[PDB]
Order: sequence, then structure tokens, then C-alpha cells
Amino acid sequence: KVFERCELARTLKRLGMDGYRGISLANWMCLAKWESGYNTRATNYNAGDRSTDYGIFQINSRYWCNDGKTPGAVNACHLSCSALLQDNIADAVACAKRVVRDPQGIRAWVAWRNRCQNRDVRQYVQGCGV
Repeated sequence: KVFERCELARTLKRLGMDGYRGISLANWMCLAKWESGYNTRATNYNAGDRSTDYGIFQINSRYWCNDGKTPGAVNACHLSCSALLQDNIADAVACAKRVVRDPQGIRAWVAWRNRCQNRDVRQYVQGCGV
């Protein structure tokens, strides 16, 4: 599914993301925008290290979900990577919460540092009633 912006914002709020480990809803929205365009079916293969990024947060198969064909996979979310291509994002959010429980937090995604860190991100939640 491709979420609309305020639909996603209200879904992430209800799933407990606002302020999780100190990260505002507008930062999560900026991360999802630049990672996938709010598309749950996004996948990106990294030819370089043979891993794939899945779903709305583009979570990688070397460390977080298992796809069976990533060498050096760890599966820290204890999830099949196909659970990150569902239209329902509850499992994607459970795993994104696991990623930011490591010391790096949201910086784990370089897209967040390039497009969201030290920028005005208020625009992503404006008008959504969150």
C-alpha cells in the first residue's frame, strides 16, 4: 500500500511511535518519506553486499529481518522480511522500534542523516491532527 501522509502519521501515533526513544513522529515521517515514499512494498537490492532493504522503513536483511539469501544475516527483529511488505505496518513498526533501541538510534538510517537531521521536519505532520 502507498499511505497518504496524514493517514501514516495517525497510524504511527496509534502504534506508539511518537517520542519513542526520544524520536518525534515528524522524524519517523521524514524517515519513511525519503526511504520508501510511504510505500510498504518498496524493496531495494544492494548488489554490493547481497542484502535487501524491505518495506516502508527500508529495513535491511543483513541485520534485522531474515530473507534466507543474505550472507551474514543476523535477524535481530526475529522476523521474516516478508512481514515488512504487508499493508499492515505493525510488524515493520515493531522492528523499527528494535533498530532504534541500539545506541545509534534513528541515525542507523543514513537517509535520515542526509535528509532529516538538523532540518525543519514539522512539515511532515502538519495538518494531520496528531
